[PDB]
Amino acid sequence: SLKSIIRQGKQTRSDLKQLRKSGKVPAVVYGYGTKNVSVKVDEVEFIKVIREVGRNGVIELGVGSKTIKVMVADYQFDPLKNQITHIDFLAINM
Amino acid sequence: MKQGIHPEYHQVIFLDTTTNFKFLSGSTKTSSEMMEWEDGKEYPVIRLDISSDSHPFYTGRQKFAAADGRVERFNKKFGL
Amino acid sequence: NRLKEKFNTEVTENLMKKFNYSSVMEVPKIDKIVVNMGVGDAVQNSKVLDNAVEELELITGQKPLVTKAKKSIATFRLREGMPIGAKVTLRGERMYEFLDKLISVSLPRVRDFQGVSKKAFDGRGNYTLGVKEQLIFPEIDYDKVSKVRGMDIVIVTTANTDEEARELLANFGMPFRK
Amino acid sequence: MRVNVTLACTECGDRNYITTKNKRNNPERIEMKKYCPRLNKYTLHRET
Amino acid sequence: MISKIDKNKVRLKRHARVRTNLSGTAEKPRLNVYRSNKHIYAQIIDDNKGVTLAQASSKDSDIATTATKVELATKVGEAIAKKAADKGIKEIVFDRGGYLYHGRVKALAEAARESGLEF
Amino acid sequence: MLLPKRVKYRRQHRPKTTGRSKGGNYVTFGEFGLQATTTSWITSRQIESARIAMTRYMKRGGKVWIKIFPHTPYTKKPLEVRMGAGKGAVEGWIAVVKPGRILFEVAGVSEEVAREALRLASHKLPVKTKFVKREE
RNA sequence: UUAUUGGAGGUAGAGCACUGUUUGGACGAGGGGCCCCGGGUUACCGAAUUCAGACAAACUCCGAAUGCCAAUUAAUU
RNA sequence: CUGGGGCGGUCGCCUCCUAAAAGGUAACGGAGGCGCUCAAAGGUUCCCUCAGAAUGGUUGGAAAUCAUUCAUAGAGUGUAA
RNA sequence: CUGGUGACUAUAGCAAGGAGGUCACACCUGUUCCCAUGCCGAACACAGAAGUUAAGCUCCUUAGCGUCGAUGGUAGUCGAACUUACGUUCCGCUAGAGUAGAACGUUGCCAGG
Ligand SMILES: [Mg+2]
Ligand SMILES: [Mg+2]
Ligand SMILES: [Mg+2]
Repeated sequence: SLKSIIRQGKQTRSDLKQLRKSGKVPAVVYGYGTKNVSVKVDEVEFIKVIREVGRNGVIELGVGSKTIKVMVADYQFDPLKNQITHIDFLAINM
Repeated sequence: MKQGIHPEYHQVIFLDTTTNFKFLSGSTKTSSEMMEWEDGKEYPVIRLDISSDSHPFYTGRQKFAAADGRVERFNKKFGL
Repeated sequence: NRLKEKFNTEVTENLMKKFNYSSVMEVPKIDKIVVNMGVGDAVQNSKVLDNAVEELELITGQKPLVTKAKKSIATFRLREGMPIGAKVTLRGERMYEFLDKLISVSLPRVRDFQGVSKKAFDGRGNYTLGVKEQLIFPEIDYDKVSKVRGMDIVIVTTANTDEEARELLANFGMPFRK
Repeated sequence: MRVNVTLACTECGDRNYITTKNKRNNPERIEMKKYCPRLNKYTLHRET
Repeated sequence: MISKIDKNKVRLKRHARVRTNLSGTAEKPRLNVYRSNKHIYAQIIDDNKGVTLAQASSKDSDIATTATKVELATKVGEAIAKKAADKGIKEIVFDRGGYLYHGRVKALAEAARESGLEF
Repeated sequence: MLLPKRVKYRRQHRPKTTGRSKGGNYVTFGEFGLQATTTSWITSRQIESARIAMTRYMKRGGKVWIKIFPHTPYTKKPLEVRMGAGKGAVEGWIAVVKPGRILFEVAGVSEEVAREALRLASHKLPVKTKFVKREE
């Protein structure tokens, strides 16, 4: 239930396009106990984890040094490309 | 109430002749006959054939007995 | 104020005991009585409405307010603003006097009277009574009346529910069909 | 309104105003109080 | 079940419509009248600054006495006018408060006119 | 033949065809569906032909949902006329389809049956298509 | 001309809150084929309602980019 | 005037869409109105709030007039938008 | 704290539950008078105070609805390069919807407590 992520800076349209081509997925982390953080996660790894935990399963996100348990609040998908364009992670109060 | 637009309305005694029930209520009816009241005044009297006191439904009195059943009438008629 | 006296003393006591009202103000009361006569025949003949107005004036002891059509309907041959009815609103002493007479005299005079319907409540503690003829009312004379006509009597009560309204009318001595 | 009307001051006869009226609705010559410049006062003005 | 209307809410709607064309400047402050079942209240108001220059009421001890509500209203109108005179207010626009200009409301207005406030 | 019962305007501007599908890009009523990968007008006739083909193969055991409806009327001038003198009479009714739009949805059959049924439908339609399933 | 600031306006996109268009679900106000003033139940359920999904030059709960109008406004021309 | 001319249609004015979020903008482009009306249907002062639906009620019917409740405008605004 | 009267885009509303009454505000009591009903003292007006917190009203709780609402991403788009592709690429701008969240108001003046 753990997948590593990398933080992101301000991005141009080209950068995000390169990220998705690389196979990484742009994402944001929000919720209780966390400020909004923009993160990138590998698509394949995310898909494996979500299968293990399910759609609403709690996930351990390696947000920089800290690790935050998160849920997939929402995701954006491209039907033609069969690719997840964006993922929203909601922090869960424990 | 506007003046001159309404019909003349006066307290009148409504009397049930059958049961001799007297009550005072307002009406526009004028009666030549006038009757005294408990209060020291005389009012025109309206005579009623029937009233709440006299009417059978109100009283619950059964003027006529219920119709006999077909079995009952047969036995009674022929004495069997 | 015989009907009012009963309400003030006997009826109030019965209702407050029955429904466990915290305050006297809670106890239900009859706000108004409105008598409505619909006269579509007036469209055909103006006189028919005039005769009705006189009858209602005699019955209630106050001049009726002529009611004019809200809209035009071809089937009824109705044009908007045409006088097709009369209404009277009875309040205060006039209301109690009329109501006591209705239960005491007019309702008894009703032909083949089997009591008033118990189901004639709007669901908001308001009761409407329909009279088949105005001959039932004592003031009206059979010779004077050219055409027998019915009337709608609406009794508006402060009571929230029909059951509370039914109790108020029963306490007044209104006959019910049961 | 179907007709043009000229209103003349009753006192001086001056055709101070022009107006319109429906002849069927208002068959009689229409009259109304209008300011008269010559008189410098409001006066009855009647349709000619 | 028949609903009973709140009289104050109804008059307040009527007041708002009156208020569209009526406002109190420092030069010509608004005289607002509020009328209850038992009391009548008057305030001189400058709407631009949103400040009340003067006040007089039947509930006030000096004005309070045993009198008919119209009689009291006259006293309130005389009182407010004298106070306005102290503040140098001679020209005012009367705000009826949405109440009809008759009886108590009129008596207060007339009293202020007699005292010297110009309507 | 699917068509609107009435329209406020019978003669309308022809729809914009450039861009990607606004909505109906996901299978929502069925297990499987047909996704458009190209843009084209879809006529009422084309819908019916595709529908009849897919139902026949399915044998009516499965349920068919037609996602696209031909709302827009289109006009055609009478034959052998010169330009001008007003727009022509209504000739047909069409649905604008852009890449991503799910044309039809199928349920109550095995995937293999659905894939063949949608294939048979695809050959009746102007656009290129891809077989698609509900995604979770 | 650009920068900065303020404003008017309803397009692209989007959306379905309105006016129309429309797909699949349920579901019924009220009686008919149906079983009693003495009840029921295998159409219509047309009213309506509800959930999900779509459509619009003359639909809009929304709403850009630009362009436009200005500013005791600065830089350059 | 005219996607040659004739024939057909049209000619002024008003409203909308085309019109590309200021304004303006064409085609024999898509839609409709006008050549009035009102003596109040004008002015002012004061007062007032709809359509529709549900339920109860006689003549009375889906629908007349009456009553209560809900109803934010789906009403009305002389006459197109 | 309460009331009168103002400001503000409902974060301010609606709904539901609860609480409150020397004063105040109502309900309320009458219609003699001012005044009133296209009928009605219902309302309006006026004269009052027997009764009552029942309701309105005021206060408290709430997030069901309405309202507000990011960040991130997306659509669209100015400009540019490339192309003729129901286009592509880069840059700036950047929605709508949705999501986290906000929110059961915040305040000016005057008179009382
Ligand atoms: Mg569009
Ligand atoms: Mg423009
Ligand atoms: Mg433009």
